[PDB]
Amino acid sequence: MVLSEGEWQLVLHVWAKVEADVAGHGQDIIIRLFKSHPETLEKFDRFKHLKTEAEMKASEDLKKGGVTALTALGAILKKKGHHEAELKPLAQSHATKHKIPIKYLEFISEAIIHVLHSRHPGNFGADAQGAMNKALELFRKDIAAKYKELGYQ
Ligand code: HEM
Repeated sequence: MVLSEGEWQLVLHVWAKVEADVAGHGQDIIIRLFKSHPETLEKFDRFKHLKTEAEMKASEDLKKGGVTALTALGAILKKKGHHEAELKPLAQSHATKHKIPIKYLEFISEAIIHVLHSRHPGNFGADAQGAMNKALELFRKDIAAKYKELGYQ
């Protein structure tokens, strides 16, 4: 699969709004992930004790981790598919150190789409959401191929 430039521009135009406040978007996305799929919280040894959304919102560590994760995703998206170099360390850590199944990358993709749909109707109409889904699908397809090369799943 290959995105068109027009599709990449829809992706980047909503990402530009994420970047007004990546920390707040990261909190919403990670909290949505943990609420929709609580099993995913068990993968975060630093956070797995948190019991409520209030505790999650107050966690400086969770906020910082959301900034780190979304910034890495943003760098991937800005490569517009030419992301081999960026996927290498991310695939290795997520396959081998953190043990994140592809299914959980699907869950976080769903959380990203949900939060962008809620926060950014001006830049996340149907065409823009379709483009973001395509970009995240490409990300997951390429990282899954790397997982397999690395010996995981
Ligand atoms: C868009 C998808 C994702 C991106 C771009 C991303 C990015 C990152 C980055 C950059 C780091 C720090 C460097 C590293 O260890 O690789 C990290 C750490 C981590 N990620 Fe992800 N991640 C994603 C999805 C997930 C998911 C779905 C989970 C679990 C369900 C997860 C679990 C973790 C954990 C446990 C750490 C270590 C956190 C810590 O040290 O406290 N990641 N991630």
